[PDB]
Amino acid sequence: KDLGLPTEAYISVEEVHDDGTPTSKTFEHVTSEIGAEEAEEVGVEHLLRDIKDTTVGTLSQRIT
Amino acid sequence: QYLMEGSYNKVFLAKGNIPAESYTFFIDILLDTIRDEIAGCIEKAYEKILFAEATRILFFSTPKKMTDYAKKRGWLLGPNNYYSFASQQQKPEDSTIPSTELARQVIEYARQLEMIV
Amino acid sequence: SFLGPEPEDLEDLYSRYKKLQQELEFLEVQEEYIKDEQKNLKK
Repeated sequence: KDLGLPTEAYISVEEVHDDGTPTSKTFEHVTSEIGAEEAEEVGVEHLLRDIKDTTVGTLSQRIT
Repeated sequence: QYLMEGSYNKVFLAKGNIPAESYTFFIDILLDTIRDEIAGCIEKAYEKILFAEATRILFFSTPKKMTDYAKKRGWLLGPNNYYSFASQQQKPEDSTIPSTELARQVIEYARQLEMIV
Repeated sequence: SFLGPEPEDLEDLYSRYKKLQQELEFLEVQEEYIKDEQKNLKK
Protein backbone atom coordinates (compact mmCIF):
# COMPACT_ATOMS: atom_id res chain seq x y z
CA LYS A 1 0.00 0.00 0.00
CA ASP A 2 3.20 2.04 0.20
CA LEU A 3 6.62 0.60 -0.92
CA GLY A 4 7.70 -1.21 2.24
CA LEU A 5 5.71 -3.87 4.16
CA PRO A 6 2.27 -5.01 2.96
CA THR A 7 1.00 -5.17 6.53
CA GLU A 8 -0.93 -2.78 8.67
CA ALA A 9 -1.86 -3.46 12.33
CA TYR A 10 -5.15 -2.21 13.78
CA ILE A 11 -6.93 -1.79 16.97
CA SER A 12 -10.65 -0.82 17.18
CA VAL A 13 -11.14 2.63 18.62
CA GLU A 14 -14.13 4.86 19.51
CA GLU A 15 -13.56 8.53 19.07
CA VAL A 16 -15.71 11.75 18.91
CA HIS A 17 -15.35 13.50 15.45
CA ASP A 18 -16.97 16.85 14.94
CA ASP A 19 -17.99 18.74 11.82
CA GLY A 20 -21.66 18.07 11.92
CA THR A 21 -20.98 14.35 12.49
CA PRO A 22 -21.43 12.15 15.59
CA THR A 23 -19.04 9.85 17.43
CA SER A 24 -17.52 7.30 15.08
CA LYS A 25 -16.26 3.78 15.47
CA THR A 26 -13.14 3.44 13.41
CA PHE A 27 -9.92 1.41 13.23
CA GLU A 28 -6.81 3.32 14.31
CA HIS A 29 -3.65 2.03 12.84
CA VAL A 30 -0.43 1.23 14.74
CA THR A 31 2.93 1.13 12.90
CA SER A 32 4.67 -2.19 12.06
CA GLU A 33 8.20 -3.50 12.02
CA ILE A 34 9.90 -6.64 10.68
CA GLY A 35 11.74 -9.22 12.77
CA ALA A 36 12.27 -13.01 12.90
CA GLU A 37 13.74 -15.89 15.01
CA GLU A 38 16.97 -17.67 14.28
CA ALA A 39 15.49 -20.53 12.05
CA GLU A 40 13.88 -18.11 9.70
CA GLU A 41 16.92 -15.94 9.36
CA VAL A 42 19.24 -18.80 8.27
CA GLY A 43 17.23 -19.83 5.17
CA VAL A 44 16.44 -16.29 3.99
CA GLU A 45 20.11 -15.10 4.24
CA HIS A 46 21.55 -18.05 2.20
CA LEU A 47 18.81 -17.80 -0.44
CA LEU A 48 19.03 -13.93 -0.71
CA ARG A 49 21.64 -12.47 -3.13
CA ASP A 50 18.99 -9.98 -4.52
CA ILE A 51 19.29 -6.31 -4.87
CA LYS A 52 17.12 -5.41 -1.79
CA ASP A 53 16.32 -1.92 -0.28
CA THR A 54 20.08 -1.89 0.17
CA THR A 55 22.47 -4.71 0.57
CA VAL A 56 25.46 -2.49 1.38
CA GLY A 57 28.68 -3.23 -0.54
CA THR A 58 29.43 0.11 -2.16
CA LEU A 59 28.59 3.82 -2.05
CA SER A 60 26.43 3.25 -5.07
CA GLN A 61 24.37 0.59 -3.09
CA ARG A 62 23.42 3.36 -0.69
CA ILE A 63 21.91 5.63 -3.44
CA THR A 64 19.31 2.88 -4.34
CA GLN B 1 51.40 51.70 -19.56
CA TYR B 2 50.32 54.75 -17.42
CA LEU B 3 46.53 53.99 -17.79
CA MET B 4 47.10 50.33 -16.85
CA GLU B 5 49.18 51.46 -13.84
CA GLY B 6 46.37 53.60 -12.68
CA SER B 7 48.03 56.96 -13.11
CA TYR B 8 45.94 59.82 -14.43
CA ASN B 9 48.70 62.34 -13.84
CA LYS B 10 51.71 61.23 -15.90
CA VAL B 11 49.68 59.91 -18.74
CA PHE B 12 50.89 62.48 -21.34
CA LEU B 13 49.21 64.03 -24.41
CA ALA B 14 52.09 66.39 -25.01
CA LYS B 15 54.22 63.57 -26.30
CA GLY B 16 51.47 62.83 -28.96
CA ASN B 17 51.88 66.36 -30.41
CA ILE B 18 55.63 65.79 -30.90
CA PRO B 19 54.50 63.71 -34.02
CA ALA B 20 52.16 65.70 -36.20
CA GLU B 21 51.84 62.99 -38.75
CA SER B 22 48.19 62.80 -37.99
CA TYR B 23 48.65 61.49 -34.46
CA THR B 24 47.48 65.06 -33.67
CA PHE B 25 43.90 64.11 -34.38
CA PHE B 26 43.83 61.04 -32.14
CA ILE B 27 44.52 63.10 -28.95
CA ASP B 28 41.16 64.70 -29.58
CA ILE B 29 39.46 61.43 -28.79
CA LEU B 30 42.01 60.37 -26.02
CA LEU B 31 41.12 63.31 -23.69
CA ASP B 32 37.77 61.55 -23.64
CA THR B 33 39.28 58.20 -22.64
CA ILE B 34 41.41 59.32 -19.68
CA ARG B 35 38.16 60.80 -18.17
CA ASP B 36 36.34 57.57 -18.78
CA GLU B 37 38.83 55.49 -16.88
CA ILE B 38 39.07 57.76 -13.75
CA ALA B 39 35.33 57.58 -13.57
CA GLY B 40 35.07 53.76 -13.66
CA CYS B 41 37.76 53.34 -11.02
CA ILE B 42 35.88 55.79 -8.73
CA GLU B 43 32.71 53.58 -9.00
CA LYS B 44 34.83 50.66 -7.64
CA ALA B 45 36.69 52.92 -5.18
CA TYR B 46 33.94 54.20 -2.91
CA GLU B 47 31.44 52.42 -0.78
CA LYS B 48 30.13 56.03 -0.41
CA ILE B 49 32.13 59.31 0.10
CA LEU B 50 31.09 63.04 -0.14
CA PHE B 51 30.33 64.69 -3.53
CA ALA B 52 32.88 67.40 -2.82
CA GLU B 53 35.75 65.04 -2.23
CA ALA B 54 35.07 63.13 -5.54
CA THR B 55 34.72 65.91 -8.08
CA ARG B 56 38.19 67.29 -7.89
CA ILE B 57 39.68 64.01 -8.79
CA LEU B 58 37.27 63.54 -11.67
CA PHE B 59 38.44 66.83 -12.92
CA PHE B 60 34.80 67.80 -13.49
CA SER B 61 33.84 70.94 -11.64
CA THR B 62 30.70 71.95 -13.56
CA PRO B 63 27.50 69.89 -13.14
CA LYS B 64 27.19 69.42 -16.89
CA LYS B 65 30.42 67.36 -17.02
CA MET B 66 29.20 65.32 -14.06
CA THR B 67 25.91 64.43 -15.84
CA ASP B 68 27.53 63.49 -19.15
CA TYR B 69 29.74 60.69 -17.90
CA ALA B 70 27.27 59.72 -15.07
CA LYS B 71 24.91 58.31 -17.69
CA LYS B 72 27.58 55.95 -18.87
CA ARG B 73 28.38 54.89 -15.29
CA GLY B 74 24.72 54.35 -14.46
CA TRP B 75 25.07 57.12 -11.77
CA LEU B 76 21.95 59.18 -11.18
CA LEU B 77 21.94 63.10 -11.36
CA GLY B 78 24.88 65.54 -11.61
CA PRO B 79 26.66 66.45 -8.31
CA ASN B 80 24.80 63.64 -6.74
CA ASN B 81 26.03 60.27 -7.78
CA TYR B 82 25.86 56.60 -6.39
CA TYR B 83 29.49 55.40 -6.43
CA SER B 84 28.19 52.57 -4.14
CA PHE B 85 26.92 50.04 -6.75
CA ALA B 86 30.22 48.34 -7.35
CA SER B 87 31.01 48.00 -3.57
CA GLN B 88 27.67 46.32 -2.86
CA GLN B 89 28.58 43.32 -5.01
CA GLN B 90 31.37 41.99 -2.56
CA LYS B 91 29.14 41.42 0.43
CA PRO B 92 26.92 38.21 -0.36
CA GLU B 93 29.64 35.65 0.81
CA ASP B 94 27.95 36.00 4.24
CA SER B 95 24.97 33.65 3.31
CA THR B 96 24.78 30.07 4.28
CA ILE B 97 21.00 29.25 4.60
CA PRO B 98 20.45 28.02 1.03
CA SER B 99 22.79 25.12 0.80
CA THR B 100 22.31 23.77 -2.77
CA GLU B 101 24.19 26.34 -4.89
CA LEU B 102 26.33 27.62 -1.92
CA ALA B 103 28.01 24.37 -1.24
CA ARG B 104 28.54 23.72 -5.05
CA GLN B 105 29.44 20.61 -7.09
CA VAL B 106 27.35 18.38 -4.83
CA ILE B 107 26.11 16.35 -7.82
CA GLU B 108 29.49 16.22 -9.51
CA TYR B 109 31.65 14.86 -6.65
CA ALA B 110 29.13 12.22 -5.65
CA ARG B 111 28.82 10.79 -9.21
CA GLN B 112 32.51 10.24 -9.77
CA LEU B 113 32.94 8.83 -6.25
CA GLU B 114 30.24 6.22 -6.82
CA MET B 115 31.96 5.05 -9.96
CA ILE B 116 35.31 4.54 -8.28
CA VAL B 117 34.18 2.41 -5.35
CA SER C 1 56.24 6.11 -44.45
CA PHE C 2 53.55 4.58 -46.80
CA LEU C 3 51.93 1.36 -45.79
CA GLY C 4 53.39 -1.78 -47.34
CA PRO C 5 50.39 -3.90 -48.34
CA GLU C 6 47.89 -1.59 -50.14
CA PRO C 7 45.85 -4.71 -51.50
CA GLU C 8 45.58 -5.98 -47.90
CA ASP C 9 44.50 -2.48 -46.74
CA LEU C 10 41.75 -2.05 -49.40
CA GLU C 11 40.48 -5.72 -48.94
CA ASP C 12 40.59 -5.85 -45.14
CA LEU C 13 37.54 -3.61 -44.48
CA TYR C 14 35.14 -6.09 -46.25
CA SER C 15 37.13 -9.20 -45.31
CA ARG C 16 38.45 -9.35 -41.77
CA TYR C 17 36.63 -6.49 -40.14
CA LYS C 18 33.05 -7.40 -41.14
CA LYS C 19 33.22 -10.85 -39.79
CA LEU C 20 34.94 -9.79 -36.55
CA GLN C 21 32.33 -7.33 -35.54
CA GLN C 22 29.88 -10.18 -34.40
CA GLU C 23 32.62 -11.79 -32.39
CA LEU C 24 33.28 -8.40 -30.72
CA GLU C 25 29.65 -7.82 -29.78
CA PHE C 26 29.83 -10.97 -27.59
CA LEU C 27 33.07 -9.67 -26.11
CA GLU C 28 31.14 -6.44 -25.09
CA VAL C 29 28.50 -8.55 -23.43
CA GLN C 30 31.09 -10.42 -21.44
CA GLU C 31 32.45 -6.97 -20.24
CA GLU C 32 29.06 -5.77 -18.80
CA TYR C 33 28.42 -9.20 -17.31
CA ILE C 34 31.64 -9.22 -15.34
CA LYS C 35 30.70 -5.95 -13.68
CA ASP C 36 27.26 -7.09 -12.64
CA GLU C 37 28.68 -10.33 -11.40
CA GLN C 38 31.51 -8.59 -9.59
CA LYS C 39 29.01 -6.41 -7.75
CA ASN C 40 26.91 -9.56 -7.07
CA LEU C 41 29.80 -11.45 -5.38
CA LYS C 42 30.16 -8.34 -3.19
CA LYS C 43 26.51 -8.80 -1.94
